Parts: sequence; structure tokens; C-alpha cells
Amino acid sequence: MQKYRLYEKDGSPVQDFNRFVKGWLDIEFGLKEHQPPKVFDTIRDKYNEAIEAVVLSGVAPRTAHKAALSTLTELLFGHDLAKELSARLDIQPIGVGGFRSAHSQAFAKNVGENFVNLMVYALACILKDNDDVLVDKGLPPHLKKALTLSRECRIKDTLREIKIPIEGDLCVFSRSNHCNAIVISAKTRLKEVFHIGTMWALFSDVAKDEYCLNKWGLKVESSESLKDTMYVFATADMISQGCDVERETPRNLIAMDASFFDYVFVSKMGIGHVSSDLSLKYGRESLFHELGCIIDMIEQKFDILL
Amino acid sequence: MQKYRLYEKDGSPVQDFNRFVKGWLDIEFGLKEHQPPKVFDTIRDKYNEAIEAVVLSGVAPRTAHKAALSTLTELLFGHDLAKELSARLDIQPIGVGGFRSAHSQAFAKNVGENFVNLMVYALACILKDNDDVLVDKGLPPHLKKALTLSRECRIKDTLREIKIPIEGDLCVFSRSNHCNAIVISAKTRLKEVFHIGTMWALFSDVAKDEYCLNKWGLKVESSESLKDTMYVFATADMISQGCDVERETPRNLIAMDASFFDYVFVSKMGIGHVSSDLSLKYGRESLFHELGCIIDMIEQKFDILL
Repeated sequence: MQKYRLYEKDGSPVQDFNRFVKGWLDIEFGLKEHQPPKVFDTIRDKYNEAIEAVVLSGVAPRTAHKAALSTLTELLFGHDLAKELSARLDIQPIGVGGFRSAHSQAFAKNVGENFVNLMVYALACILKDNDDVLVDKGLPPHLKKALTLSRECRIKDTLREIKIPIEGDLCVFSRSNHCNAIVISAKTRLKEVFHIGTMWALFSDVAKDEYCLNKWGLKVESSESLKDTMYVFATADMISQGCDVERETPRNLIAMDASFFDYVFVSKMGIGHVSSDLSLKYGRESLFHELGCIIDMIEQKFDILL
Repeated sequence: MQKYRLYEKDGSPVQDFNRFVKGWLDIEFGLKEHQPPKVFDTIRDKYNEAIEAVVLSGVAPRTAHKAALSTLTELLFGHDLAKELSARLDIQPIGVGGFRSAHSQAFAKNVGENFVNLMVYALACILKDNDDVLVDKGLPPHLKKALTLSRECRIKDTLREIKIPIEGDLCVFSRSNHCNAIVISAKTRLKEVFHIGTMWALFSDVAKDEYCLNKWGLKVESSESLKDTMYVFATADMISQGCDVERETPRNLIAMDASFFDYVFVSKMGIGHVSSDLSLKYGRESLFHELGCIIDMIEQKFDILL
């Protein structure tokens, strides 16, 4: 299998970036920076078949991807996504199928990574004709080092340099500025693990504030650069006591976790408290947005049209 | 079963506090603020039998409790604690026994709460003749409200007041000042859940800093009062890939989590990087201290002798 590289040895992203990314998830070729996706073939095709079905019904491609993103939880459950998108967009009642492979152990053991893969693919598809705004699973080299804090802690006699690598599952960033990015953390569920994200959500705030850098004795490569670095969370709310996002009002601890993120997206639609509108100008509408609103977020932030 | 109350209706702790606490764990009587301990009877007796055995060997009571605290992980595994304390203190090789009940499902389902119970009991025993410095499972009412942050977040039309209750599993506090306390978070293991503690460890810092209060739009009852509020973590390192604390050098993410706590105690002894000395005057010796050092921490902080 032929393998290419997304980034040059300096860290610069190769031209027509979103092409190599989409090809990697299409398994048209492997990549240097990434291992081939696992049991992603079926759900990737089921996604595209839904987009093809909706688009051929006069619906704009942007409208399709944005609607599919806000309904990815269905595709992850192996349900007929196109039957879902059609009902919402009120076009001709479509059937693409759904897939038994969803109920397999291999799929259930890779659903977490496939959720990340679905978002990367959906974004790569809509950004395929754009080489200014890029998308990649995980963080680009330059941003991963910029989001890495440092700390020196006393271990008896000697001193231990401690690294604080603020994580991200996927990233939408600018070619001319890798810090001008949207870092996305993704989990299929929230539960109490959401607190872990809040810690990272706080550190991303901390890394931008020279006062906070000093209070906790932290060293960052450049705090001013991270000014344009947005830090968000994306969840499928896949779920017992029920769900965490899909309810009349989210629980207090869940609400507080989402509040310290810049934005929190969910791949569900029709939830009362969840905002379907996203305007960077007028501020965060609610604690939870529909995942499709990330398109609007990308458009406004990077000043492009999809 | 007769039930008493640790706190009056105003919030003031009843006189001879540590007596009612020790009695509750002795199940001499129930309490209003606490439900009776579960499957704690066996391990509580096995603890005392070890202290009785060591003390009757000329060893001072303070020396016993401090050594037992730094070896609680053994008592939680159902091992012969007195055979362990004797070997360390180099007195007459003792046998108290150990207990089969450790390998029971009921004990395994309550080991997490019993770990908290063991620490509360051990501290209650050593503080039984002190009515100035108190110990209680969880936080006292006045401190629980003082450690509760507040935040207003926009939910579309309306505004949602969000509570941020900085948690604690047990607390050692002053009667004349409940904020002058040692808040202790306790888990039998660290793993990735330790990040959750780091979030709380950060919020405790945040709650003390009027700048940080304002940056994140947070309201606290009194930030100045929490100045004397110490926030620590206690773990049994009970453990595969091995342990997290019991190794030559703890993993990076584990180290960074411990670093944002004021102190981190472990109920193990003989670990190279773990400090057996604790001096508030000369600062935190290492990221991990022996749990027995919390006695020294209590003594120095509250200016008492045990």
C-alpha cells in the first residue's frame, strides 16, 4: 500500500491537504502520520450513500453534511441515516438501508474512533475544494507543540520537567496559521469522564492567560498565538438512567462541564435546550449546539463559504 | 438505634465531635448526618487489633497510627497488618491474622468507601483527646457552602445558575474556623480518573484567586476565607500494567495530576520517589507523600501534638 505524508519535515501541511485526508479514510492510500481506519469501511459508505441520496433530491451539499452531522448518532447505531435525513429535510422518503455490522463486537470496539472518523470525513468532504482551511484527525505538529504546556516540579533532590499536552481528537485549522484552529475533543458519551475534558478546557484558557501561566508556574511556547485557538467538545450522547444531553434540562455537573468549553456539539436533533443556531458575533446561544452548527462555526471563523 | 447529630442547626459542630464520629464508625450509635458504615466492622477491628498489638510493644500510639496509615493498602487487601507494622517498626514479629472477608463481593463493592472510613477512623482515634481539631467523613456544612462556586450560563432565552461544589471525601478542620481545613479526596486507584481530581484541584486554586474568579465569571461566598483551605488527594494505589504510584518514576500524566494538588498521599511504604518527610515550612518535598505524613501535616498546620 502506497503511503503519503500530510506534513512536510518542517511541519508544513502538504498542498491539497484535505484530499490526502479524505483518501486515507477512503483507504485509497495509507498515510505516514496515520494508521488506516478500523472497521470504518461500512459506516463510511453508509454515510456517503445518505449524502448522495439527499443531494440528488435537489438538496444542497452543505445542507446534507450539516444535517448528517446533527444526526451521526443514528449512523453509529446502524440505523437508516437517509430515512432520517429525508424525514427532517422533508424530501422524498428515502431508504439506503442501515447495517447489521453495527451490532458486531469489532464495530462496538471501534465506535469511539469511528465517531472521530465520521466527523473528520464529513468535514474533509465539505472542505475538499478548499486548501486554505484544513482538517485532520488529531492535532497538526505545530499546534500540538503550541498547546503543550510545561511545568517544573520538585522530586526530592532533583527537578522534573512535566509536560502538559492539551489534547484534541480532531482539528480544523488554517494553513497560514495553525494556531488559528478549532480543536475538537470527542467521546460517544459524557458521564463523569466529561470532567476530564473540563480539565483540558481549563488548561486551554490557562494557556492563553499570562497571569494564569505565572500563577501555576507554567511555560507555553506562545500564549499570544493561542488567542485564535478554539477548544470545543463533540458528543454523540449515545445511551439505564437515560442520556446526558438528550433530556429536558441537562444535569448540573454536565452543564458546568460544557460551560468551560468554548462550544459543545451534539450529533442529535430536536432537543429543546440544544441550539440549532450558531453566531460567533452574538455569542454562544446555549451550552449545547447541534453538531451541524460546526459548519457555520468554520465558515464564520475562517471567513469561507461551504 | 439511637442517633445523634455532629452539627447543630446553625452548622456548629457539637462538643466532643471526634467522639461522636468514632462512635459512628464503631456503630455504638448512628448519626443524623451519616448512614452507618457498610461491611466496615471486620476491617475496623482488624485495624485496632494491629494498633493494640504494636502499642503494647512499647511503641507510641502516634507512631502506630502513622505507620498504619502508610500501610492501609495491606489492610484493604485483607493481609495481616500487624505482621506488616512489626516488620517495619522492627518490634516483636506479631500476628493478628488477616481476614477472608476481604475476598468477598460485599467487601469488594464497598472497599472504596471503606478506604475513606479507615482514614476517618484512624484520624478520629488520634484526635479523640482533641476538641479543637476535628475530623469528619465529607465536608462540614460551613465549608461545603464555602467551597461551592457559582456561575451563570446563557441557555437561549433564560439564564441558568450553575453550582460548582468542590468535593471532598473527608475533612480535617478547625472548630473556630471551618475554612482552616484539610480537604481530602480519596480513590483506591488513580488511572485516568485522577484527571477529575485535578479539575477540582484547579477550582480550589481558582476559588482563592479573585482574578480567576472574575476571568471565569465565578462567585464564591468568600475567597479570602479559603486561604487556609488545603486540598489534598489520598490513594491506596491498589493494583495489568502495574501500579501508578508504586513504580520507579510515576508516569507523566500521573505526575501532572499530583502536581496541581497541594499534597498527594499514598498508603504504601518503601517507594523510592515517595517522601516520608513532610515539612510545611520548607515546602512540598515530592509529588507523593506517605499517608502517615498527614499526621505531621495536621500537627504543623493546626499547631497541635498527637
